[PDB]
Amino acid sequence: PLMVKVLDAVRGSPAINVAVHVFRKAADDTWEPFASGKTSESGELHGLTTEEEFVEGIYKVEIDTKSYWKALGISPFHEHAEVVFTANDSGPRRYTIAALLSPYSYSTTAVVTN
Amino acid sequence: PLMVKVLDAVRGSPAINVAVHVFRKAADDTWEPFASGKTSESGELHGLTTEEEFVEGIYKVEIDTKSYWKALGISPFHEHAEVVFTANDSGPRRYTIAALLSPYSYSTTAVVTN
Amino acid sequence: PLMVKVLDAVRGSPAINVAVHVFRKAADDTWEPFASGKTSESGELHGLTTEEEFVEGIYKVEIDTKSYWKALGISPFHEHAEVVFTANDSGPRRYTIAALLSPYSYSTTAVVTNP
Amino acid sequence: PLMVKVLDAVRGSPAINVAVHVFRKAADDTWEPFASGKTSESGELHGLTTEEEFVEGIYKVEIDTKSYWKALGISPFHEHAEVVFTANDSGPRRYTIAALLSPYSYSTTAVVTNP
Ligand SMILES: Nc1ccc(/C=C/c2cc(Br)c(N)c(Br)c2)cc1
Ligand SMILES: Nc1ccc(/C=C/c2cc(Br)c(N)c(Br)c2)cc1
Repeated sequence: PLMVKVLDAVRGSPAINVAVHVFRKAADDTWEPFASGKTSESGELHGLTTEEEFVEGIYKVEIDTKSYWKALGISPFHEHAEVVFTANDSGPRRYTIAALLSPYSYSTTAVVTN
Repeated sequence: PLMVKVLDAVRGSPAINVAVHVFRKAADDTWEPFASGKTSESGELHGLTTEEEFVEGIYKVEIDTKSYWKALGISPFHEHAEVVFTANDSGPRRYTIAALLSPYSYSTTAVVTN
Repeated sequence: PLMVKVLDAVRGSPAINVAVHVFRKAADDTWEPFASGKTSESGELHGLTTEEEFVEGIYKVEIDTKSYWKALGISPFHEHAEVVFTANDSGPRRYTIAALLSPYSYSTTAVVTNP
Repeated sequence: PLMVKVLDAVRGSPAINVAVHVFRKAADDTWEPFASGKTSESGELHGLTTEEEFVEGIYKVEIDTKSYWKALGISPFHEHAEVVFTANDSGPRRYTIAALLSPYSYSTTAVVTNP
């Protein structure tokens, strides 16, 4: 129900071995851990959740962009990239959060399909 | 060896049924037709060329963004989106040209892999 | 020393009246409110801070994109766009945080200059 | 009435000294040269045209991104970034064409205002 795809705009490649942490907003307004992983060789992270666990709510996808750039010997601007959104059942059922990274910039989009 | 992927930043979806025309630069500096198609339900166009035909050279991928927006009843800025690049054999072998469309803006990136 | 510029990729215009909240990470790892404002008719927000006040730290620039799209009567994907960065850690710099908004997407960039 | 602004997403800076060529589609469907220039230290190029000269038409703004990256001693993917649009077809407007550059990617947006 939830996939993350990360691309590198400097090298023209998937962004491999990027740490990604997903959080769900709790009733007290704290962010609690939900799912995490490292992007694959294809820059993707699948297997984060199941339909059962992925209930409506506010989620945060934190992509560790600073460590990614540092590992490539490149000095970056951001601490991380943050994508915060509401999962809504009246919308399509599969969510892809994509991000396109540069050292001083990033783009993100959502592809929400049925 | 060549794929095109198009996404819609307004609807959060693949951009479906978008016309895409590929041209190769000729020795006289004219653009000659090379391959074309319409994006699928997943916003992708595969099958454009084969490894045999996709030789080094300068290529232009023209995405008919104006017709796409007009069909959705939305007034857009650009006539089309143009992506012009050199295919180089000393680089990885598969090229994905991706574009992310808005009415007054677009993003494009290349994912070049082995 | 800190400016925010926001554009609307749907309308081809500045994004006007966008609320922006800036936080600074405190000693105790919480996010302290630092400054806030709204973009002008030119999509710009200046006057957030001074070079005295804008010390080294980890800053969070929260751009209230959902409130923007909903005030336009549109239902967008993101809650906000957050831009988090270390500032002034090699001395004072001037920062422009720019963002380009669509209902299901945004991009952000930084322009950092040394006065 | 026509301005071009270019930023560098690698350095977090204006993209300076970027060559830009503007064309206008002629009666015979060819691309006639219209104006050209280079971005300044602020990544901006003004003074391309006048409101008299900038008549209705289909215009092509070619940003020479490959020459930029190669002058920096970097090998980029694209030959250039081309921005093609109809202008002034409901009367005169002011156009800003902005671009944000990386070696394998770019984004472009337009800001259109009615003076
Ligand atoms: N499988 C597959 C391959 C490539 C993509 C490209 C996504 C994409 C994301 C962002 Br954000 C921008 N700005 C751009 Br241009 C493109 C998606 C799925
Ligand atoms: N004066 C001034 C300063 C900064 C800007 C930024 C424009 C801008 C263009 C793109 Br294309 C993207 N993707 C992003 Br983000 C931002 C414009 C005018």
